[PDB]
Amino acid sequence: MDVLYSLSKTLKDARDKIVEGTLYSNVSDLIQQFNQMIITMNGNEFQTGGIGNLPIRNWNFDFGLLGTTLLNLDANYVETARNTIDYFVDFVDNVCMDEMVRESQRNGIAPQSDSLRKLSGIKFKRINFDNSSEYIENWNLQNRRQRTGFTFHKPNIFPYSASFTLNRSQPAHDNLMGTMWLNAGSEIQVAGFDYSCAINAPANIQQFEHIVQLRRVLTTATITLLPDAERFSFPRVINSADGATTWYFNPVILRPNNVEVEFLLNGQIINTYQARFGTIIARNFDTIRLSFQLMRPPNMTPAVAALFPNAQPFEHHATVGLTLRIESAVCESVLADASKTMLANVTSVRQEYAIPVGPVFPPGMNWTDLITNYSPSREDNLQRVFTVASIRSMLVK
Amino acid sequence: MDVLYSLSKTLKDARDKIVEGTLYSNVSDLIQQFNQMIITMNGNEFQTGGIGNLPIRNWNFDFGLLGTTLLNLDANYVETARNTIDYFVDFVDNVCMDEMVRESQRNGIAPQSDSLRKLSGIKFKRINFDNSSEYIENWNLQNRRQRTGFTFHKPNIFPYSASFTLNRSQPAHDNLMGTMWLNAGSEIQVAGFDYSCAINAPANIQQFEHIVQLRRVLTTATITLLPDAERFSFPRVINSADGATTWYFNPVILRPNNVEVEFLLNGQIINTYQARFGTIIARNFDTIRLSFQLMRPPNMTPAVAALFPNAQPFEHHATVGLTLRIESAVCESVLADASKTMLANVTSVRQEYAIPVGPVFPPGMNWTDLITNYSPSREDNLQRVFTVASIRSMLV
Amino acid sequence: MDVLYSLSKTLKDARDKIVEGTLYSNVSDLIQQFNQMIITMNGNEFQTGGIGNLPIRNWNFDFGLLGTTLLNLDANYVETARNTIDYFVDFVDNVCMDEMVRESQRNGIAPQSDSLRKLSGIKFKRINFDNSSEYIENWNLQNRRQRTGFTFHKPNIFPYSASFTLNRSQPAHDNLMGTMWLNAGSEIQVAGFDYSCAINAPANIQQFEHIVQLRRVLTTATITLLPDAERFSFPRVINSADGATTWYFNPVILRPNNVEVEFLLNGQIINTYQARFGTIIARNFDTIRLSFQLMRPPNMTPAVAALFPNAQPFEHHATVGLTLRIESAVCESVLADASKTMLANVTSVRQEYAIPVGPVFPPGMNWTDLITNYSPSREDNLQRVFTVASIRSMLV
Amino acid sequence: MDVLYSLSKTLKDARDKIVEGTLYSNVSDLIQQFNQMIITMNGNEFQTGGIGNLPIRNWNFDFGLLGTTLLNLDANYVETARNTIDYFVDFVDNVCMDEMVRESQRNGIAPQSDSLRKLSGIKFKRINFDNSSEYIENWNLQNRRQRTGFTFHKPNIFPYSASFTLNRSQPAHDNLMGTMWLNAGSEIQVAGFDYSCAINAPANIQQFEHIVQLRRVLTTATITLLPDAERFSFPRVINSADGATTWYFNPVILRPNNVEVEFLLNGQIINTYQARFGTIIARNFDTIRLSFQLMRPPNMTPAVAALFPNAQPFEHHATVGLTLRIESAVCESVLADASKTMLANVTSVRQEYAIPVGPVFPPGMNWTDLITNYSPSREDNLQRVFTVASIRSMLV
Amino acid sequence: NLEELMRTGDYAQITNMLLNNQPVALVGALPFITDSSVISLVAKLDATV
Ligand SMILES: [Cl-]
Ligand SMILES: [Zn+2]
Ligand SMILES: [Zn+2]
Ligand SMILES: [Zn+2]
Ligand SMILES: [Zn+2]
Ligand SMILES: [Zn+2]
Repeated sequence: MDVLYSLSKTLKDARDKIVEGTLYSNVSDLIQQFNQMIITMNGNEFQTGGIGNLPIRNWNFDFGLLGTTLLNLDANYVETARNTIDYFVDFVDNVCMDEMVRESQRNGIAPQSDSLRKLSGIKFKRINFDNSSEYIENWNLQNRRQRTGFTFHKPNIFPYSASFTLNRSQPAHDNLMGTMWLNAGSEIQVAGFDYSCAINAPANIQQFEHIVQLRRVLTTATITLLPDAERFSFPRVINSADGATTWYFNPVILRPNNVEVEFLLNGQIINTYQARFGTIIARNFDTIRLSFQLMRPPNMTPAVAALFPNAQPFEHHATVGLTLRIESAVCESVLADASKTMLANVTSVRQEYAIPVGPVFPPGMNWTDLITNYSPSREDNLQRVFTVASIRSMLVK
Repeated sequence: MDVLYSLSKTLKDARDKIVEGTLYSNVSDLIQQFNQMIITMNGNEFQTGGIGNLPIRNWNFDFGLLGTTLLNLDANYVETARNTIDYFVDFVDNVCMDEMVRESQRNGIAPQSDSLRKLSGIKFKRINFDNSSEYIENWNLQNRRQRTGFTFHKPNIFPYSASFTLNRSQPAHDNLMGTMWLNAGSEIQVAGFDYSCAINAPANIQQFEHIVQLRRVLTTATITLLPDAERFSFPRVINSADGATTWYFNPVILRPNNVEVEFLLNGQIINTYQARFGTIIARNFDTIRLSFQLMRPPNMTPAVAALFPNAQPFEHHATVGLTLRIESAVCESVLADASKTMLANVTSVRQEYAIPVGPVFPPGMNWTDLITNYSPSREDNLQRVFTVASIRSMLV
Repeated sequence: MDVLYSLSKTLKDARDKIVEGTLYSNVSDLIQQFNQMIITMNGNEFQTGGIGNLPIRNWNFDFGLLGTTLLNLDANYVETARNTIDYFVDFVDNVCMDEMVRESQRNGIAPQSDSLRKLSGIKFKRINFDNSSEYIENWNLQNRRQRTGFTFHKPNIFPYSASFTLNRSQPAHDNLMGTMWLNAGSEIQVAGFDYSCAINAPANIQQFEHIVQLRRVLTTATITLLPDAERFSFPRVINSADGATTWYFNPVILRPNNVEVEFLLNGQIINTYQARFGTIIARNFDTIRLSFQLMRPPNMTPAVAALFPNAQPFEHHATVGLTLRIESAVCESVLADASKTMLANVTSVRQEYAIPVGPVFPPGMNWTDLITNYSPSREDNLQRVFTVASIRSMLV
Repeated sequence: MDVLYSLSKTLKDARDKIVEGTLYSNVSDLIQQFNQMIITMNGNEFQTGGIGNLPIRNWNFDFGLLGTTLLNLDANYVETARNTIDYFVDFVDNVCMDEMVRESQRNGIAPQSDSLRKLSGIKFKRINFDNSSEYIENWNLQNRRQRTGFTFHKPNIFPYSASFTLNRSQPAHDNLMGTMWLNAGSEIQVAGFDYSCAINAPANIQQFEHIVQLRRVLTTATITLLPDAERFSFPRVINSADGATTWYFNPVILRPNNVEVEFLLNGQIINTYQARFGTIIARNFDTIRLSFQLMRPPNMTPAVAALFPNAQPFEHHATVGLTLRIESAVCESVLADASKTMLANVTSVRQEYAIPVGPVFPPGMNWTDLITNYSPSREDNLQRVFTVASIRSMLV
Repeated sequence: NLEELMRTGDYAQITNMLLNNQPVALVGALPFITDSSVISLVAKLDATV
């Protein structure tokens, strides 16, 4: 991995820095690195790609070294360098694609393609140099089992889940008390609905609770908490838990009462926020407990009083929402997020070449399936393919 | 462009690295590059401005080189370097602004300002060095005719469009079947509505379709698909297509049925997802086809059965919505997005100096007009001004 | 600060570049910088901590220089270097944590921790080298009174505020005219509601206006405008201004009319957008003025004509929305935003060691209170801790 | 950990090999290793801690080297060696005890006692030699990010749990349909009971499903599947779910029908066994799903036909049971089992010295509570203490 | 380590430490002078070498 990353890093530096007219003193170290790469790779045969529709490509390296006598780079120098760079970039692209379309149950963190296995040998370790990208840096830290950190803008930490719980219900579905939530990506929208508006509740308070268990621990998380849930604030016709019939939801939104956000780690309270809306910080947690009350307003203007009668039929159902958005967080495992392209690149390569379903990943790289059952073997394979995808993105993209 | 970028990169490196106390070993290569830039620029006269309210400015370069014998940099060395750095940064900022406000139809990729055209001369290539930024890298790839790639967080690919199509309509607008949508930026909300809840539909199913054409091909796109459209789920009074009258919309939301999203390239199905929500990956596409269905619930509770009668009047209109949000994508062309600032920089410079509307861009640099009619000439001019804006953002 | 940043950047370069098998020429300048750091730090005693639960830690430097090789580094070299690197990284993290938990009403930009105060001595200036990050660059520019710039994706510039104003009301709250808004983070959602649907208003137009006073000037801002406010388009029961009673809201949403966004700076109009939706650019402003109108539709279908009677009771209240989203902007001051972790890092460090509330920042580093009363002293302290948090993020 | 293990292994080898009359060539490598250990330990002071009732102990090393020049070891040689060995064994046992009674939440795999942290210094790395035991080999492989596994005879993977689910019930508890189960250690006994014997069930079949979610993945697991559950095959008086009343269970055992045992990983079926009893192999799974059916016997002799009437009262309740015994398996993580003493050793040391409850383990190191909430921090601490317990077991 | 210092030829750390009076231990086989004069100790000649 470090060798593949170093190859790609050298090639990217060469593309960016070996430019017409530049002082040789701008590239001397890069020229030495490029020549060391050429020397190490010369005389080695590689084969990439025998899975799915990925073609078998054979790679031979017999290149001359870049010169070192110039004081400024001229056009011919840059063109010969570009020829060598193009061949190497094609090779590195193919090696990355070959590694990305493979998985292993046993040592998913280890190389799977034969070319990367060969690049793991001692002779190639000379190529290794500056490992400064976040993914390769995390890779090297994880090899030594040092504390890793991946920064995610809008981490895709919640598998898609749009469901409801009914605490009070009956076959007519006209006096319903419960909760409905969409947990999707980096967002939790939840809403507690009482059809009676807590008319016969103990002191006119209806307590709602929602527990979200993250499959990985998040640290240093900026989170927006907004009082309302726009997703559960309009009329809906909803299937029953068995799917036999359909019930009606005609919500009227009241501000949630005694809102309490709890961020917990291993079932222990880490952060507690009471009546706090806007930006909050959850420093280290794996579970979110949102508790919030529907408080029947003691005083009502005539329209409000007409909304909520003393008894059934209840036409306007008292609903209190909450919206929770993880803006940015840190996780010790790789994750899909809104800003990066690692998952999209891995999925795109796997789909472009019709990679058959393997024993590790879901039937097509569905993120919901992966994150729902984010097992250690899956984590190892995903970190490997994501590091390879970033290495590829340094050059192909 | 590469020379302007190299000037800016040299100036930024000089600002960051020529600092009090630093080992000369830290800056030796940078000092050589900086002195080479001084040597190349010396004796050269430039004129910027002269368009809109951008003032005409004359630039003369007759500078001394920086010393090379120090072991560590002292205050005197930093001040000496900083005077020249300030003049050069002013020059580069003015060249970038003078280029950002100009456009051409036939050859919009090529430089437009006189100063940048002069800087494209062979003698100035000595300044050229590390071209590592994404925009300059794509500029060099495009000049070499290699495949280009821009990463966009929430690409602003969809021009603003809030429209509706009625497939069943009457002058009284009370038994309405159709769909309404908002395409904006990286968001597409669509909602098919049946006022009769598909009671008279063949199998009690009403099929809704929505085709959106992207003006550029997107690749490696991470998209989030959600099964409701909050934008079309509340009551509203909507103008009529001619604007003569207004109709009423009173949504009640049912889950969409047989949801099928197709990502197409040149009319060919590249990606397809059925009944899949959350994160999906569209690897390469230019069209998005959303097909969904309103399925009349076969079994209803008394309240639900009361909502949907056998015949008119229809007061509760059955609605099924889809939401499609492109969070990240890659495009071979430059696009405005949510994280970058090139468009805002170009528009800001065009506005502060009152640049008359040119023959390439729409007035005010309005993005909706630009992306609706994103012609190759517009793409060339936009890549040029965006690269210039990034180079400027390195210093200003 | 520059010295602490230089130590951290040297350590990051050492971790990334001193790798087994690498050419010594890849690391030569880095090795020289690192050995200079070792020479400067050796023999100096440092103390960190002693605030809240942050433990007291004593740091001593008695390290040897990193050696040289002919061609390539080997495993022995890397392990020997990594021991020293690990100790230095521990020290730098502890210094950063000690600085992040301290504040001062007077001289909040100056160092507050003892170790950083010592590091500001002349002897340590030798360590200083490439100051290339955005935060350290802005720190150096602000020390010199030069124009700073921080680029924020979705800046958290608006303190959370969910409020309403009633321009026409009465104790029964049944014929209400007014506006309700949420300003949160980088989003404004405003909605003007008329219960009478402007039946009696002159020209059948009801004018709504909303003003947001940004606490810092934003520049080069990309802003999305959307006609509707999805947050104020569903029925809700809202407290009275004094909390005595609750009133009812039953929105029916109409297209906002004569939409006019004004971006103003120091009370002067800078940018104006009339009936423009989608992406717009605000080049430089500190105030947003959103003026919109509920225009009673002159023609109504019978379903529409029913909802808006000539007189009370009004059951369907005509609401016009507006949504403004700052996607990316530039500010001369530091702010929280959706893409960074500086605020979250500082808050995490302060909560993890139970730092008592000081005289500068609000308890818990709550962003709403901080941005509501963003004083220059608060700005200085917050820029200091944000720069230290970035320096720490280089390593932790 | 590797150094502590090397010390213990050296001492164990010295005890086993330094015996009267033995050829020096039998022990020469061991004597070299022993002298290396003495040289590395000489001149160092150690303190084993005072946590709980474990006394503070101070350790000093000023030992001479063992001879190397005899053809055969004699009685004098053995006595001289034994004197040093006894002290080293006492020191290693105390270090192991000090490490076994400590835990950390942030970094539970790293050493906790001062002595083991001192022994992790580079100056002691010379002691390190053959790491051949399963626990130390797993430790090294895991530090290398290598796939390694612990082999367990009768792994204690199931937290103790004796519970029932009633799918059909009534306050009088006389027509009950449900499941009874004991998950204990490596054993699962499940039983579906129907009081009506599926008289009024579709097709006269009652389906039972029992899912056990293992807290860690097991591999190459040898399992015995027997078609009855003797734990739920005799009359019982059982509390109700709230304990308000007690109900009566009067089993008559029928052959379970359509027995399907699935071993699943990540929700996917890895192994499936239909109507198979005896030895089966679950190659890799985190969940066990047992489906079985009570099938009403279509033909019944009069003695059988009496036991199952057409309606209530039901005196003989038809029960079908399965039994699943994990004989052997492999786990990535550490676990208690019927063969190894690591858990018992750790618990015994914690009990003998009145070690208070820490923030990691449950009080008393109770295995049910520990395996129920097997968090990563618990896993790290528990592998650390188990490796230390094995190292102690080599000598104590 | 005196052998390492002899081999490398790099006297930067030792020179900086001696100039700044940084306490140090030079390790290696060294010849030494046996001085029996109290006056030599009072003259602090052991620090002059
Ligand atoms: Cl975003
Ligand atoms: Zn139901
Ligand atoms: Zn119409
Ligand atoms: Zn009021
Ligand atoms: Zn974003
Ligand atoms: Zn019971």
